[PDB]
Amino acid sequence: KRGDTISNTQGTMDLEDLISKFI
Amino acid sequence: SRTSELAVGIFVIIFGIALFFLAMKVSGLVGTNLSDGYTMKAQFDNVNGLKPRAKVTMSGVTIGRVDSITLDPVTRLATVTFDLDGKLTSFNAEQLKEVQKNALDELRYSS
Amino acid sequence: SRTSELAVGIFVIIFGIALFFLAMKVSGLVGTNLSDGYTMKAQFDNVNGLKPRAKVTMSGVTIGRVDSITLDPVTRLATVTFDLDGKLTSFNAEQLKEVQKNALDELRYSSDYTQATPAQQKTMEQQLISNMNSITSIDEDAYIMVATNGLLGEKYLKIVPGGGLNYLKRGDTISNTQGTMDLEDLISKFI
Amino acid sequence: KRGDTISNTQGTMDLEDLISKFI
Amino acid sequence: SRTSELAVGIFVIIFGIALFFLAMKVSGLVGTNLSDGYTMKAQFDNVNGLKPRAK
Amino acid sequence: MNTIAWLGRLVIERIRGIGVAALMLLQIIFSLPSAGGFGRFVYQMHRVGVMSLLIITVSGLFIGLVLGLQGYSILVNVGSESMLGTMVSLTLLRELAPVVAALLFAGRAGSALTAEIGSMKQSEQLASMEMIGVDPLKQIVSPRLWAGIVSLPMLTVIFAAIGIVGGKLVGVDFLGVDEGSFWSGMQNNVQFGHDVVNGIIKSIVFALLCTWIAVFQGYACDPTPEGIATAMTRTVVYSSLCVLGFDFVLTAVMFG
Amino acid sequence: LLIITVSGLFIGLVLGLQGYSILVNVGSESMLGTMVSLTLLRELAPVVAALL
Amino acid sequence: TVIFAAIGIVGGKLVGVDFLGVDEGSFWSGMQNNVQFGHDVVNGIIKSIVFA
Ligand SMILES: CCCCCC/C=C/CCCCCCCCCC(=O)O[C@H](COC(=O)CCCCCCCCCCCCCCC)COP(=O)(O)OC[C@@H](O)CO
Ligand SMILES: CCCCCC/C=C/CCCCCCCCCC(=O)O[C@H](COC(=O)CCCCCCCCCCCCCCC)COP(=O)(O)OC[C@@H](O)CO
Ligand SMILES: CCCCCC/C=C/CCCCCCCCCC(=O)O[C@H](COC(=O)CCCCCCCCCCCCCCC)COP(=O)(O)OC[C@@H](O)CO
Ligand SMILES: CCCCCC/C=C\CCCCCCCCCC(=O)O[C@H](COC(=O)CCCCCCCCCCCCCCC)COP(=O)(O)OC[C@@H](O)CO
Ligand SMILES: CCCCCC/C=C\CCCCCCCCCC(=O)O[C@H](COC(=O)CCCCCCCCCCCCCCC)COP(=O)(O)OC[C@@H](O)CO
Ligand SMILES: CCCCCC/C=C\CCCCCCCCCC(=O)O[C@H](COC(=O)CCCCCCCCCCCCCCC)COP(=O)(O)OC[C@@H](O)CO
Ligand SMILES: CCCCCC/C=C\CCCCCCCCCC(=O)O[C@H](COC(=O)CCCCCCCCCCCCCCC)COP(=O)(O)OC[C@@H](O)CO
Repeated sequence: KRGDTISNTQGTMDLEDLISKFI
Repeated sequence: SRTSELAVGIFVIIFGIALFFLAMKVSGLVGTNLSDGYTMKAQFDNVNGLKPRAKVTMSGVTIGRVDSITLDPVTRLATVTFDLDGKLTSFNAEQLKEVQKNALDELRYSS
Repeated sequence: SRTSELAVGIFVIIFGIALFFLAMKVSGLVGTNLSDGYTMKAQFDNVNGLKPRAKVTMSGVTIGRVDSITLDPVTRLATVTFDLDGKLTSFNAEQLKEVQKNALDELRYSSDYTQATPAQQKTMEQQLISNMNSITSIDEDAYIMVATNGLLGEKYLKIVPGGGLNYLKRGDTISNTQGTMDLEDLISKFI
Repeated sequence: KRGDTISNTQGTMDLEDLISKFI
Repeated sequence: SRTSELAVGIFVIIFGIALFFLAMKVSGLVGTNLSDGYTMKAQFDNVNGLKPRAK
Repeated sequence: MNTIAWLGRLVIERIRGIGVAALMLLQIIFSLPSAGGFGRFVYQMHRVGVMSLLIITVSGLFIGLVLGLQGYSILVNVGSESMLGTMVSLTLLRELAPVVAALLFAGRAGSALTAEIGSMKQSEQLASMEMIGVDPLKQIVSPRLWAGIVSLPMLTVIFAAIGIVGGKLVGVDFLGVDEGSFWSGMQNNVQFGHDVVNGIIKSIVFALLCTWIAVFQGYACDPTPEGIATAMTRTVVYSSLCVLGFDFVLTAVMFG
Repeated sequence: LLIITVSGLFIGLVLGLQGYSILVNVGSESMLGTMVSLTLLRELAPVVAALL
Repeated sequence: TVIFAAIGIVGGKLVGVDFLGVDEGSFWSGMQNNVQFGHDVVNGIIKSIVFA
């Protein structure tokens, strides 16, 4: 509806996030 | 005096032209006007770098802006409130029927 | 009236100095404009690129600043002193009683009922009067780390919360850190 | 002691050899 | 009130010289010291890009 | 200590001069308006504003030509020639158009205000107006102060507009960057409230300082033909130090 | 000599404050002395000292 | 203009190194690498002789 909450998120990916993905 | 009042009136015409060029050719001012936009909100775990008045896109098309980002220190997840649009994201007369019959058909199929 | 005009000319200069130091405080170059900022500290093993007056964030929203970084050569670990924030890194009585009745029942749960003497939450009365004075929203096993603001920006300190039943008082030392990621020695292994 | 020589080093690694390795 | 004119003239010359000593300090020009620094040395095989007065 | 006494006597009379100029400003802006005072203001918008329109227009074009020529040489080596319109418009709007347009206003329209008021004092038109029963601070000084506070923020907007047009002319039309990427990168990173309005707030602070100095030095002049000329070079020196001094304070607040 | 000395100090203060904000977002704060000295030596010191 | 450019670099070093906290040795070494004397310093003096 109008005004609800989207309930699946994921935050930003900075440099330390990109590294821990590849390993 | 009739010349000096005539020449000052030209100094206000050239000022109004330059304020028009600065506002509506150089800045993003004319492109911030949302049509009957509602308001949703989501809750993240890292919003680092997200500023207010940032952009919301669906398929590469801008459909809103970002209003406010706060903590909520009882759950410690950041809460973003964003306001979308009327035309590009809400349905209309023909489209509502086009999803009303299929939502019954996706429900009352053979399965 | 040479003295009446000279006193006005001195008052204009002092007003121009007071406006200067008000502008440096607002800009952030001198002082600390946040909200009843208490002080925490932590001990890292590599703080390369971290400068004083840097940023501390919880989930991306800025909750503090860095004060000073010293070395301590007997242990050879850097010690970052940072001051946080009272307004939004803590909670007040409505949320504080919300975790007063929470932490009494959760710590004295169905397991810890048959683990001590029959006090019947008498010790739960002692723990809650130590709770209200000077408590933070940082749980006992959150870990702080040195993050890097994009791909090429400056470095800040990120507090990653998770789990935790106890909480940290105002002034303690966060006991789980990790330093900056040496992107030299990452590639040195990958060859 | 003050004045000695650190006898464990490793030099720098240029980006030409990095590519050389990563073929 | 010659003594008031004699005092403000002194503070202007005092502040004018103390600006000059502070200017030559904030630059390699004279000074550039370190808190009783001893000296070590090391042997490498490639120092490509290292320049004196590094850290 | 013969010159040390002369140096201390010099800076005391300058401190006392700020006290007279502060009380002179509070007597102008805190008073009731009067009869026929709007028409005297529109006449002084012609002498201060319209007369300065030719130095401001040509100097803004020449500065935008250098910015588009120097900014192309930096950005082309890092693969970001599409950010040329962003760096040209953001250099003018927050640094160069408030400051350089205030250094040419202090030279042309500031030094001409302290010569007009100063020759009224020498030829005793200010003493003749006072003995008739008309305050010369309201009749003569007050239209000239308000015409400078209005005309300088109107002239840095024209300065910044031709600087961007001049930088587009060397960048797009001679060095050959894409026209659609010039304006789209500018409309993305330049905000109106943070970059355009913050440049107008600077030029209102500068217009108050450049005109209050120029008006005071002609009123408190020395009615002697080389006492007027000593005053005209004091409004160019004192306004330039106040423009560059208040510019550091305003960028540390707005963009720091 | 007194207008030139004080105006040169005030302009270098703005260049080091504005040039830090640009360079810190691209990881090149070590190029601060290059852009401060090259802005003065080829653009600002010939032009602003000739306007004063 | 040589005195103008010298205090502008000293003023920019004072806000950059001594207040914002960049490395002092990288301030001067990046400057001594990219700034040439004949192309950047002498070309600023040739400008100020034409202006004078
Ligand atoms: C009531 C409204 C108050 C608003 C102002 C608030 C800020 C106050 C600070 C400075 C204001 C200066 C403006 C002065 C206006 C009158 C100018 C003037 O005329 O005063 C002159 C003083 O110099 C001078 O301004 C000094 C000229 C050079 C100034 C250089 C310093 C500028 C640096 C500013 C730093 C920012 C500080 C403020 C930031 C909040 C002296 O006059 P003279 O002709 O020599 O005396 C006549 C006799 O000597 C005869 O020979
Ligand atoms: C991290 C934060 C990012 C910034 C968020 C802002 C978003 C952009 C939106 C809007 C822009 C706000 C930026 C601050 C605006 C500066 C205000 C200012 O600088 O105020 C000026 C003071 O100037 C003088 O005295 C010279 C004196 C200067 C010292 C004044 C100290 C200012 C302290 C109050 C300003 C609050 C700043 C709010 C910004 C966070 C007054 O300007 P005028 O109205 O023309 O008055 C005309 C004068 O003649 C006075 O009679
Ligand atoms: C791709 C190439 C890279 C560059 C390589 C250069 C390497 C750097 C080393 C040295 C720097 C050379 C750069 C060119 C120097 C500019 C010369 C110049 O600009 O000449 C000036 C002419 O100025 C005026 O008329 C204003 C008139 C200006 C029009 C003059 C046209 C100049 C044409 C001859 C210059 C040859 C340029 C050589 C550079 C390739 C004269 O300067 P002054 O000696 O002070 O004379 C004093 C004046 O009062 C005249 O009485
Ligand atoms: C979207 C982008 C936005 C940009 C908006 C556009 C920007 C503005 C555009 C154009 C602005 C043009 C400026 C017009 C200047 C108007 C000046 C003016 O109009 O002033 C006149 C005099 O100008 C005078 O000196 C005559 C002044 C000198 C004449 C000029 C002579 C030089 C030109 C000749 C040489 C050609 C140039 C060389 C090219 C190769 C007034 O005459 P006065 O006798 O003094 O006063 C009379 C009063 O008592 C009663 O009337
Ligand atoms: C701490 C906060 C500082 C800012 C707050 C101050 C705000 C109020 C300002 C008050 C101004 C003082 C008023 C009394 C002094 C009179 C000023 C003056 O005397 O004016 C000029 C000098 O000003 C000058 O030094 C410029 C005068 C200001 C000096 C500033 C320069 C030093 C400041 C240090 C910079 C700080 C950071 C660096 C620290 C290492 C004199 O130039 P003249 O040689 O006469 O030119 C000749 C013509 O004028 C005649 O035809
Ligand atoms: C935040 C509050 C407002 C900001 C201001 C803050 C400053 C403090 C308050 C200022 C206002 C107080 C009101 C009193 C004004 C006192 C000045 C005054 O009253 O001056 C008057 C001039 O008219 C005049 O307003 C000059 C006539 C009007 C001048 C201004 C014209 C405005 C047009 C441009 C406005 C820009 C808006 C555009 C936005 C895009 C009277 O002068 P005279 O008639 O010649 O006297 C002669 C006789 O006495 C003897 O011969
Ligand atoms: C490595 C980096 C390289 C950098 C190199 C260093 C750069 C240069 C360093 C310092 C330069 C300082 C400038 C000195 C100025 C000398 C001016 C001078 O010396 O001029 C004198 C007057 O100055 C006068 O007005 C007195 C002038 C006004 C006095 C100043 C008053 C303002 C200061 C007081 C306020 C304090 C500032 C506020 C701080 C908070 C001469 O007197 P006259 O009677 O006119 O002539 C007499 C002749 O007939 C015969 O003698």
